[PDB]
Amino acid sequence: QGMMSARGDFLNYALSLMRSHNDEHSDVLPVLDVCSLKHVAYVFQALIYWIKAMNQQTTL
Amino acid sequence: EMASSKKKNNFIPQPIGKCKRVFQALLPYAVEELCNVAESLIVPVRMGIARPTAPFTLASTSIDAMQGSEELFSVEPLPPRPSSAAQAPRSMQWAVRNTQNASSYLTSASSLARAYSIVIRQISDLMGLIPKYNHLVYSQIPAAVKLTYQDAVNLQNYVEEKLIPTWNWMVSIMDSTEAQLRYGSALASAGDPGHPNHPLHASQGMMSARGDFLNYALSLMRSHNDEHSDVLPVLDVCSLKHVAYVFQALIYWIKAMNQQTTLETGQNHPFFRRSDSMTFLGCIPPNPFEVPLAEAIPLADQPHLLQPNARKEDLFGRPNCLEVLPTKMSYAANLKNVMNMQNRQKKESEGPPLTSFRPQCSFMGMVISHDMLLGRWRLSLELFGRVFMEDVGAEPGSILTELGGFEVKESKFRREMEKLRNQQSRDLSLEVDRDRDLLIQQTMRQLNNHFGRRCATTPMAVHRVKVTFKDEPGEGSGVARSFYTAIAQAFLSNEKLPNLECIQNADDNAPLFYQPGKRGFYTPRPGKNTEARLNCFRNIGRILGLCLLQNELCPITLNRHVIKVLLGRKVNWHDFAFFDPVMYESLRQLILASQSSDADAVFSAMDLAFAIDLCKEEGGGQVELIPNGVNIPVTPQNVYEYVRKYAEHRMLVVAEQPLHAMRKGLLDVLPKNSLEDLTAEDFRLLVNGCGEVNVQMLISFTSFNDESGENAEKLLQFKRWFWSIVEKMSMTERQDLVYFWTSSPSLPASEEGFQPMPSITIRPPDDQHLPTANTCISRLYVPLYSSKQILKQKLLLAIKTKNFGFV
Amino acid sequence: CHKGHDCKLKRTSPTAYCDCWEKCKCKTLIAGQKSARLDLLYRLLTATNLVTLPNSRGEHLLLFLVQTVARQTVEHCQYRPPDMPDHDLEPPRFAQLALERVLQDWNALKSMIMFGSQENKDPLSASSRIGHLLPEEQVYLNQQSGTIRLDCFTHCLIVKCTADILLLDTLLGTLVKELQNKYTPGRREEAIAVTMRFLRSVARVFVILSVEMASSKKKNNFIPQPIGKCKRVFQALLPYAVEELCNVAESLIVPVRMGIARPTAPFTLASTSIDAMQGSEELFSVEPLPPRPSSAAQAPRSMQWAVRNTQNASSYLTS
Repeated sequence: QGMMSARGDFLNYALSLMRSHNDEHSDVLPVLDVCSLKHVAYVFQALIYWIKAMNQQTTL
Repeated sequence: EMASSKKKNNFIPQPIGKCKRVFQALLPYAVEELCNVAESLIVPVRMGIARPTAPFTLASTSIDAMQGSEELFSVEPLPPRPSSAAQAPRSMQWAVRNTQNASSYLTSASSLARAYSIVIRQISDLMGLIPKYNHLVYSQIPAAVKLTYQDAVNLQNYVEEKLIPTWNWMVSIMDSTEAQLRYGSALASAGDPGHPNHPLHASQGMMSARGDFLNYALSLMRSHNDEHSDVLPVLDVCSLKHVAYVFQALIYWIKAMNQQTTLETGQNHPFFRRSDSMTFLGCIPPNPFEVPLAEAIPLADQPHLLQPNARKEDLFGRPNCLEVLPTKMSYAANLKNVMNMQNRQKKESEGPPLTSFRPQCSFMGMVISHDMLLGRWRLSLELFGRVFMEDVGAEPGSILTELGGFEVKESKFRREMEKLRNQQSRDLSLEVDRDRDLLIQQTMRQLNNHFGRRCATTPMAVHRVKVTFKDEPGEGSGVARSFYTAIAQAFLSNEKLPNLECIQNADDNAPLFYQPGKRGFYTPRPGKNTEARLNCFRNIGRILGLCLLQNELCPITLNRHVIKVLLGRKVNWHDFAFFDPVMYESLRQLILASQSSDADAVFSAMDLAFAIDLCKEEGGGQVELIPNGVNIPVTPQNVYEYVRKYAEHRMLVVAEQPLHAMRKGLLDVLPKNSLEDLTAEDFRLLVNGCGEVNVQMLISFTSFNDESGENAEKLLQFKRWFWSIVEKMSMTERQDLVYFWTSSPSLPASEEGFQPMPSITIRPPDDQHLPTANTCISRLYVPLYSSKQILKQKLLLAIKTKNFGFV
Repeated sequence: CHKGHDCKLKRTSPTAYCDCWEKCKCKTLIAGQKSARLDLLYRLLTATNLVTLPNSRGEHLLLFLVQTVARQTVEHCQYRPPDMPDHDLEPPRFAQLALERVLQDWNALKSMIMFGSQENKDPLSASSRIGHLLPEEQVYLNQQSGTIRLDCFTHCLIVKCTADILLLDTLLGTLVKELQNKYTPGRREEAIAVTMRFLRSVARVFVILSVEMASSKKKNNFIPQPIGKCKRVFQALLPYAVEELCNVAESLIVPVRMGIARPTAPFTLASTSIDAMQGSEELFSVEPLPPRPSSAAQAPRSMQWAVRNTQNASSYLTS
């Protein structure tokens, strides 16, 4: 199942990407994996920290 | 899903061909939609978003690809709730983390880049169809959307607008990589190789990972401000697979645009122009009359310097947004600079028909041509062309293939030889003596009886060449291997020939070949230009062709211009350096003299005329370069005519009939088309092998057998002794050694050149006996000598004793 | 005592005394008059430009002195009160006084910070011979500047001077004083250039140290000196430190944001400051390349579909 599962997942990912571009994804779950988002999660915390510090400066 | 065929085929399976048909019928709209698809495909890669995935194989057959798609299209909507890698050079090895199922980001990024390149190629093709659209619609599709010149303009603008973002990203990366590589090269040459941190010197888990990461961060921080003068940049090319795919696709776009745009005594005369292999990528050649021969053509200085894996830069001498060099290593600076230049530049059919559409790449820079880019990212390209050749280079329309070395060209040539060899079931059989005179006469007579009883206007395709020696009844290919060398050595000898007129039944005894200049390399000797001699020469050409077809070497050390004649291509001034280096330099000085204010006085004082004295090996006497040349003086203005005719005369006219005969002889066996992809260097490596006996090359292909019964450690010590002795041998002695071992002085140009592999058998200890070799199987036998000195003396004596024993 | 002789650092255990006094004509047995030594130091510093010169290994006097002061700190902490020379004498403090005094000279500090710059080209062991190279290599290799010795000096000043702060305060006070020298023409821009180069070196030190040291889940004010001193530098040079740190952040994010970053194997963060500092030693103990010699809690079911999980080799995601 390995090779065919990898191929199927990749092709389904491409299909989902092409559909989502034009909002043509009404009857299928978007292909998504959060384990890949670790680096953006780090960046996201830092960026919120910047804006939160700005708001603290406004309230302080 | 469908794997690209390495062989060019027009199969174009219906599942894809029909998609192309749709796009062609709806071109003006299909292009825009495909651009949006390309955007969606690239964004996951360019932004670092794409999901990790496990690898998968591409489907070779259309059937399996279609079946794989079935599992993707056999889907029902969700119902509602019911009611209830070639090795890098040492100067760049530091840049590669390599030894030269689970999911991974790089796998997905690379496969997504592949999909992106597919879409980009489709877009480039659709744009390529515009000029012929008014013809390719009616001849292909019953109906299609009409489009006009104005629409073609807008399509070009739209496509490039969608591609520029990706282009800027790619350029930043490529420029940084090229800067780091050029920096590493400059630092490697400037620094001391003895130092342990030197790139050529280099060429725990947790702490190693931590150290590497911290060093990477350090390098990044330093490169941002050009504070990286004494350390190698931290770089890994294995991570650049996805950008390599994208890069090929983007070059393809610009190259298609350029294709759409394209779709005497002067130094400008074709004879003086740099030739095959000599013209570097988007580099401007150094004028050959300003650079001494020793430096202009290092290969001409050392004719044995050519190697199958030699860098083109070494052999032929080291060499607008793109005219500005990629000097920054920091990425960020490169993108900002790209954007600054780009912002400077940025700030029925009416009228013309589509056939008059003049598209171009006129943005990002004013004019781009791919040679400029191949020159810009020259080092990045050279490294990619070895790391990614098996992956990115396998793509259709691959640009890495232009970086292919000898092995690539040899692969294609071998395929042609296999196709030709398997078409005939009639072999060649030669029965010859070992005596030089008898060998020549017998070989040539039998070759004429073989050739003339077959159609003389068709190539002599055969399955196997088998040779037997008189009183030495070995048989088959091994004997043919020893025979090719024996006959080649018979040709190259300075001894007088037997009467070649004996060959006609199937005195001009001048040797067949001679050494011009101060080289040990040969040019055909015309002798008396009798028909018997030319007959011999034609048969020699046949031998060359047969050896190529049989994947065997023919060690006839011919000069480069001779090889060009055999290949069916023109000989140039630059090839005269390979005929006679001394005369090349002297004639070059004569050309430089023609540029002096006293040039007239110099040419008159030298008493030069368009007639040249020939040495005995050239037939002797004085021969005119041009009719009435004796009475025609050489002047500073016709100096190029004089040098051109001098070089051409000695390279071609003196031996024109021998060369013509040899050319036909090669064509008598192999088709001309098979030679079109080869340069003189490739023909040399295929026919003559490696003139320089690279000891490491010989080692890597050698296997060792033991008949002594001794322990492996003692045998290892002895093996090391042998190879050390070989390394210390002079080139003559190395050639004699390989000749002793295999009956051929040259090494094959590749691993596939050995059939079977060479081997050395270690015999029981004996300090009196000499080594012996069964050359028909490339097997050398060496006694287990008690000392290295004995092995050296005995081995040298055995190899220099050309009177080989009948082992 | 062995100047110009064949001497090599031995690999045996460091727990040993020195045999030079007994086996040779040791010329370092006599301390001399310390006050005269210091007075002569001051006179030479103001009388000559010798302070700007490197030694035979290309090392600037400040680098020499900083390493010497840290080393003496280690050796002298082992001292104890009480034909053979007099022993149990008080160790010298000359190296520390010299380091403090040299750092007060704008010329010495400028030469050290600008050391490795295109203008302040190191003549020895630092790619000093370029003219023999073809133009391409000259253009590329002349464009970069070296900071190995500036980085090692800054690293020593911050990480190895664990028993001092006045040295860093002296350096920073000098930079501030010259940055405030609005009344001197040209000098202002020079002070800024020097300060920016120094800040970039400090930022490199800061990033390395901060990445290695593990963040404590318990809120602590330990703020180890290796990082606290970097923060002190930034605070003293805030208006410039901010800009330089922004550029550092840019260089750190670009490899990630563009999908460029190299794959790397994972590593553990150091819990103690000591191990982080030691890890940095392997990164800062570097010599320049010499020239060629002359010859996861479970997701809810409605979102589990979005996670590829069950709820050393290098990898891109790790990096």
